Amino acid sequence: EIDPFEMAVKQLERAAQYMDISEEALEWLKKPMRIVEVSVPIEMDDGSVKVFTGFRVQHNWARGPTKGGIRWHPAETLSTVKALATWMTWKVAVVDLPYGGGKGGIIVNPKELSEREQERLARAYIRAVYDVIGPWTDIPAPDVYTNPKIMGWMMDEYETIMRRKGPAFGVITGKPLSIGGSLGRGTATAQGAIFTIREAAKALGIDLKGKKIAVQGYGNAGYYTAKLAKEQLGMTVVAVSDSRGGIYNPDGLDPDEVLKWKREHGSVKDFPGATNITNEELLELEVDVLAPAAIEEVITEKNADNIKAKIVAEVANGPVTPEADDILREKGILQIPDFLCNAGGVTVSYFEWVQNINGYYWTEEEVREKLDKKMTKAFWEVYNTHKDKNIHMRDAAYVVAVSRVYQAMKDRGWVKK
Amino acid sequence: IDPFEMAVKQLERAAQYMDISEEALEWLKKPMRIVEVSVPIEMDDGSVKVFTGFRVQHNWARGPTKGGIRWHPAETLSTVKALATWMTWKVAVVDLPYGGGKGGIIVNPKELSEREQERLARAYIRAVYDVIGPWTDIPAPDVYTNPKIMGWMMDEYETIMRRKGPAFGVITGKPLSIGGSLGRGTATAQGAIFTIREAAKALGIDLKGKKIAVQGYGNAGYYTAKLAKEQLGMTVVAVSDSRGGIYNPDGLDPDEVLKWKREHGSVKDFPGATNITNEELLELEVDVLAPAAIEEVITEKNADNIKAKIVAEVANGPVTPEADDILREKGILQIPDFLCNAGGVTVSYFEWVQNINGYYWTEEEVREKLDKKMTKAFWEVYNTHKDKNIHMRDAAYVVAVSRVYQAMKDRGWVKK
Amino acid sequence: IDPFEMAVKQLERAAQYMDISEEALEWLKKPMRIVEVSVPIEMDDGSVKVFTGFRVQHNWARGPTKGGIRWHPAETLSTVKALATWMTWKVAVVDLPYGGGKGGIIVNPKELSEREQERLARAYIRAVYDVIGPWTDIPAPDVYTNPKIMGWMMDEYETIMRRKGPAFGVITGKPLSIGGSLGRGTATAQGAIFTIREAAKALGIDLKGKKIAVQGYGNAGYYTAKLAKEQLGMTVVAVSDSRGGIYNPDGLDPDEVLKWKREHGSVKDFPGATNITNEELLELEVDVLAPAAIEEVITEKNADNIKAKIVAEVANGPVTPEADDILREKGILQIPDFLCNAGGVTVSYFEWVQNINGYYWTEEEVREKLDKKMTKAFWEVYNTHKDKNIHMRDAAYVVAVSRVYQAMKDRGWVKK
Amino acid sequence: IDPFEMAVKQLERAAQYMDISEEALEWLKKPMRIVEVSVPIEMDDGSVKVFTGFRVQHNWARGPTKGGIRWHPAETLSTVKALATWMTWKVAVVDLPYGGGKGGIIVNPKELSEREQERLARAYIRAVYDVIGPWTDIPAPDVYTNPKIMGWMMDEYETIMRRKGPAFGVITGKPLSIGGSLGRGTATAQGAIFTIREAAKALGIDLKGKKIAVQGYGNAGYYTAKLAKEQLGMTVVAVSDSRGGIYNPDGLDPDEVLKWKREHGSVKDFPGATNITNEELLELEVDVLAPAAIEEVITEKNADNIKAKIVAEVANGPVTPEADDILREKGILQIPDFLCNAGGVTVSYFEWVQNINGYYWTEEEVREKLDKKMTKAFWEVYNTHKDKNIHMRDAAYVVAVSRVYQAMKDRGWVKK
Repeated sequence: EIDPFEMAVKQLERAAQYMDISEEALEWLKKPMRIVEVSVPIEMDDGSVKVFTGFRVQHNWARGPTKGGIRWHPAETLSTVKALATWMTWKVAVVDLPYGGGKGGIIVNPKELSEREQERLARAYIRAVYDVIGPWTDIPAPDVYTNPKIMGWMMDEYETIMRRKGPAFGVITGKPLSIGGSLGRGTATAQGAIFTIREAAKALGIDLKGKKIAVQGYGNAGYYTAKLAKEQLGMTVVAVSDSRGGIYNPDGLDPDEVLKWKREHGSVKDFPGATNITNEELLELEVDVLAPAAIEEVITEKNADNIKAKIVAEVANGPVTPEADDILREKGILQIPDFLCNAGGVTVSYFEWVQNINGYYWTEEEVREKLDKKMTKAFWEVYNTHKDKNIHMRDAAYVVAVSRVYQAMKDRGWVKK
Repeated sequence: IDPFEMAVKQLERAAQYMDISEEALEWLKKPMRIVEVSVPIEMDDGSVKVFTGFRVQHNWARGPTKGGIRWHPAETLSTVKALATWMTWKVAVVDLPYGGGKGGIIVNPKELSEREQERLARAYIRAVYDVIGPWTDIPAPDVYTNPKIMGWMMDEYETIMRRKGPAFGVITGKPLSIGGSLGRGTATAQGAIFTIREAAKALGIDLKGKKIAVQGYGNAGYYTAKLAKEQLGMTVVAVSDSRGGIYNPDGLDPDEVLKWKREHGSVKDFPGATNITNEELLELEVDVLAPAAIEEVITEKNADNIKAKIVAEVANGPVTPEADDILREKGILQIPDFLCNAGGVTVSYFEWVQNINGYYWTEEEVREKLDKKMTKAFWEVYNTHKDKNIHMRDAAYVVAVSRVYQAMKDRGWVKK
Repeated sequence: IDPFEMAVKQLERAAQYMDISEEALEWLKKPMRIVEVSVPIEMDDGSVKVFTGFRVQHNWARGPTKGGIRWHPAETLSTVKALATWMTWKVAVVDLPYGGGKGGIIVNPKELSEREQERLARAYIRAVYDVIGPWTDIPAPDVYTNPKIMGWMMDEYETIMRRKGPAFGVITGKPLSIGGSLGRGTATAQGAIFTIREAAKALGIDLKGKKIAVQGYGNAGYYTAKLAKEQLGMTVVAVSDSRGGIYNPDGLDPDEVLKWKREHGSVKDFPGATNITNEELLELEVDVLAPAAIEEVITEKNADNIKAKIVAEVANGPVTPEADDILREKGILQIPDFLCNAGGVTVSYFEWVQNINGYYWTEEEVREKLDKKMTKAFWEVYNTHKDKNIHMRDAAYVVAVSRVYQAMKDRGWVKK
Repeated sequence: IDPFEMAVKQLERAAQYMDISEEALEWLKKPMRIVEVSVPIEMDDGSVKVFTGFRVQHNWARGPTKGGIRWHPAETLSTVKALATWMTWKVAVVDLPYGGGKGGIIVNPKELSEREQERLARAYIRAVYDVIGPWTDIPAPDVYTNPKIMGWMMDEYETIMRRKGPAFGVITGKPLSIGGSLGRGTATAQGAIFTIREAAKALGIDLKGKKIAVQGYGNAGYYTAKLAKEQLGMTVVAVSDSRGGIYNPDGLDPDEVLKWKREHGSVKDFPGATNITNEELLELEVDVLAPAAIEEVITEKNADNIKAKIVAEVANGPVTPEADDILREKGILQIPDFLCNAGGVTVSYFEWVQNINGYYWTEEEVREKLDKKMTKAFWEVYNTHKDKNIHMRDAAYVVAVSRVYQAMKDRGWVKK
């Protein structure tokens, strides 16, 4: 229907308040430029042919090829896919990638599918959307219930149809390392987040080394943000959590042994010295850095006045709500907005694509140097925009992103003004 | 949505009269590719506006998808989808090596300048270029689009395609100077005259000196009367415009009637003719009745008063389903609309063949081919109706859906 | 490699009957392109198996190469090459704008499920895509491949090609739904009947009422018998198959004995006949003998016993070269195999023409055209044998090799 | 055939030192694509002559296939196939995003004029055009082909390609004026030197002032001696031609020796040197012995008489498998040929990278990148041999085949 999309358009309209943008250009940006819906037929293991529904949305490619993941999910809608493609346009523009925004999806429950039917689905998706994707057109990537395994299957099929005529590795990212993958992909989101957390404390004078962090969540993001916040920033991880509960212990938790416990015990609860707490105890925890590395709107109106960290680093997307926002800005709390804070992920995927189309692969250290600079410069631009335009960090991020996209459209002559 | 859900329902009905696997049904219910795109133009009043454009390609099992583009303020994706699905049956009933497609732009085009119209034509092609082509998807005129717009569209395609292929063949309905076909104007009527002749044959009637009534005196109606008289030797005893009808049991001459309508604004008072009503024309005792006008004009209410031996549905939809049941039980032979008026989609196929071949046919050549095509389509629908004991309408669908399904099975798309 | 070597040797004999430079001759002895590919499939049991496929394009001076794909466990690159070389002569004797190609996979298709067979067919097209296509190299069915597999292959090609061109025309022998041709299943037999009729004409023989015997009773034998009876007015006095022959001086009904064959496994012990042996069948006093089973059935041992006025070689290689001399001494007109049974490849050409022209022919259209290709091909070869005063078989090769060699010179491939 | 059978068996041996599924083993036993083409040229005679060319692409899982073209009168498809197969483990051991390819023409180039050689280089490209290209299959020089021939080939490609893409990147070993790379000429030696330096590091040997002998004195032997001295600061106590060796416990100067060899044809009687035999050179008590001439120079017969701490296999195939066991049991560290001489293919890579990126590197940049790749490659094969406790040759296959096999699984080519 829409409303994920309604929502995306709304936050674009809101940001048009903090910058001069023509109506022409605003209207153009509210429409995804190409939306494709295709039948994705596979033959089940039992011999029956099922047709699934797939989408690929290319929101805007003024700045270059569109970029974005493919989600396999039974509750997938075109409204979601469009909303997310719109957000991708801003996300890649906030870290100055020469990309537009794109996204895809199949309405499927993948855990009903065997490996073999999953490869069929991955290959049938590519055979269906082939004419609108490509290394210089639209470059997919993993997402919800897709992973490098499926990326490899999709790449191979693309290379088969293309007849090995071009950099087919660069048709898609998140690939296995054996076939065009990139080092640094797993750490990407956390690592970028950590750079922004660093440049934030820098801007704030906060010395950071030894100071406290709490990380709400323990997926890949949460675990690694905790790890690097520690072993890279000198912080004391005094709290983390998982879906079923969190733990505190202000002497210093160890993210690995906490992870062993988590996998050992299903949860970080009960941990060695871990004064078990609630998530909101974690959110209302007095730290230097709080990283809600889990779930949307967890700091809303009904808790925001009790958020204690000097810096809120949104590794998770959408943790802080607009009302939550205003409180925190006026509290004096510096949020690193999600799509700037976790852009390290889309940045390392740009790097993957660059290694592919150039036929030359970087090192673990080269990728991080490069990620460091992107994240650093991106944060600075948003930070100085929010200072100079005296607006909230989030709106600054949108003004940075939408200005790039707007400018590109103008320079092509897409909009005259 | 409603129009699309309607098209889906009509397939599920047709599936009641034939054996089709569930997996093939589920496939035919889903359009295989839908494309929605921004279509930006610069308006004359200086603004840049981005209209929403669609191209739907329902199924290409039999060949490239074929179908018109609508410029219309009420365009929904659901209408474009329904029309693509229906177009798959239309091209299959008359055995064209095509699947079904359709497009439209959501715009009120009524007051767009020629300049804005060309820009919109061109911007549409530039948006959908990657999914169309002489061997992929071949558009055509529809609501608010015409040959003029087809020419601008072709030209833009050729310019992007770099003249590397048969670009004329990317779209039909083109002006004659640039790859258009002869026989396009009279195609609907001429095709109908062939099925009327074949229906008569099926019924054992010789139409020479038999009586025909035609409801409607636009292009379709006028040429149906004119050709029935001319080719089939029939006596045009009634025709009618939107206002009313005229009658003369010794025959109206369709040209004179057209002349009269030109001068007087209506067929009314035509010298020697009895003024009758539309609904009276419908009930005349004639060998052929050709509703060439509005839809649902033969219904549950008047269907039992029809006296025609053959009812040629030249207009789309002129007979409702209750009326179907009645006319059948009365032994009245209906030529269902998408069979009867298929000469249109047939002659648009002919155009493509001419383009793709770089060689153009005469009037006589187009007519002879249209004859063959229409004649075999009638017999196929007729024999299916007899052999299966089903209404002519349901037989037309079983013939269409059977073709597409056979093609799907023969490609390995569905195993079953 | 004896199969290819045998092919080369035959080209070398034909050079003895015409003026052809060493240049050209050395060119024609080599296949211009030979592709050998890994064709992997995931078996039903999840295991992946790599099969070996070949595609061979012998010579494309005259146009794209044409030829079928054998799925057979003793396929060798040498046979494929031999067959490709021979295809070039076959497409040329009957004057197609083609050259010759052939392909094959080393697989026993009888051990693969339909799902595994579709995977194989698709893996083959995925493997050879870059060297085949509608104006490059056009495959077709052969040993253990059929229209079902052609449809699968055409489909995988269309998919990789992104429907940019006439993907129907990449391969012939397709199901009718997706571009196949009428006239296909009886093409070989029908082609032979035309050359039989022209041979009779050359001999001054009126075939109505005259006797024909046919060795072999598969599709070609069956339809050779049936069409000679019905079209030529002949009396079918004997037919046979692997298990034996049957004789009736008064005539056999081809459908009755086909029903008996289907019922009992062989034409043998048909109640409406006496049994005779295959050799006895070969020696009957008939106007036409049509060997339509296996190769080398007429040899040095029995060639003197043949009494047939015309030997129509429906099968490939039924007569040995010793037999050629003998029968030609005896005054027996042979219709050499690759001439006699060329109606198949002629009709496959017709199918490709319909595909690339997006326009399909009627049964009777495919027939008249076949009729003329075959007739014309026959008088060409017959008048060569007459003028150059040589064996029909050598006149056939001269005609073929001359065409291919003229095209090579006209391109400047060879300078003489 | 045999060369190929040898390669298959070397792979079958590899498999026993790692985990590799039978379906993956069988896949890897087979060249995925094999092209055999006619390659015609007009002689300066004016006569047209058709040569036989091959191009084999064994496996492209890791990326485009890389490998050279051989002009040689005893060229066999089995040979091109064996070398293509070997090419795949080479580009893998050194972690290039490539797979293995190889090509060949059966010709005596020595009998070909320069004009005719160009014609042949151009015809080869005209014939294999569809299966090669910057992202498909990138050739290189080999036996009797050189940068001069690459430039002709690249040019013909660029002409057929219509300059649509980075045509420089279709073929490596190019002249510097049209996309060639610096570092090319000394790439194999320079790479041998890095591996030698690292082998030393591994053994705790400082090579400064240690003795090296080098068998063979083409480019590879020459530059190995020259750099071992200049870079590694070794004493070159002996080098050797085909004629024989020369020795001097005090040192030979590689440049002097080459001058001398240039002025005389041979190294024999180099001032101050004692003439020794090649077998005497091999048995020299040195720190590094580099067989940079012919294959199977170290065998069962003489392997026990080898006194080098390091056998750097600069040539391909110098030590036999029996010899491998003897040397290893003796504590001698071999640097297996396809790891040790991989600097050539490593710089052909850097060339292709510069070509597709339209940006060229310096001598210094080429050399440091190579240093890094050859070093990193060495330690991997080294630590494999140590950790699996296997011969360095088998470790190099384990490293290489594991890479090619991991890419196949991640594409889903082989399921296990």
